[PDB]
Amino acid sequence: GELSNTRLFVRPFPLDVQESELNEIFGPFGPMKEVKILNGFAFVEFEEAESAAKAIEEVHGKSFANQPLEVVYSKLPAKRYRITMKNLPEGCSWQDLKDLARENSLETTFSSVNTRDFDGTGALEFPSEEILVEALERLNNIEFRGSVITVERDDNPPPIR
Repeated sequence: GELSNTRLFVRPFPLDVQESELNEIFGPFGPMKEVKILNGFAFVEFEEAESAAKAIEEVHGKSFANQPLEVVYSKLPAKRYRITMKNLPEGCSWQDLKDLARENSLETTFSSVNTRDFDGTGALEFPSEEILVEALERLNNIEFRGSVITVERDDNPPPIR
C-alpha cells in the first residue's frame, strides 16, 4: 500500500482562503508537494510523510481568522467511543460534565459543550467502549435541573470519496 502518507485536510477558511496563507502557515514544516483550497474545505500534500505527520499535530489546534484551526490526515477510520448530549439547557461546561462523568464511574479523554447558543447540547468521549455504552445507557434519559437530558452516539466519518 502507498495511499495514506502525504495529505492533510484543513478546515474551511474565510474569504482569505488561498494558498498564500497555506504556504505562510504550512511553510515552516517541509516541501509541500501540493496544496488545495476550496470554499468549504482545504487540503495540503507534503512531499515528505514526516513533514505531513508533523504539520497535522502542529497546525491542528492553531488559530486563524479569529477562529480555531483544525487539520487531520486526509483519511477516514471506523467505530468510536464518543457520544453527544441533548436537552441539557445548563451551564455545566467541560469541567462540569467531566466531574460528574468521572464521579459517575465514567472516565473520559475528551469533552466539549455548546454555550454560544441555547441549544443545550454537549459531546463527550471515553478511552474505552465499555464506558461509552455504560455511560450512554446510564445517562440516556436523566432528570437534571428540572430538565431531561439524553445522550446519543453520533458517528460522522468523512465520505469515502
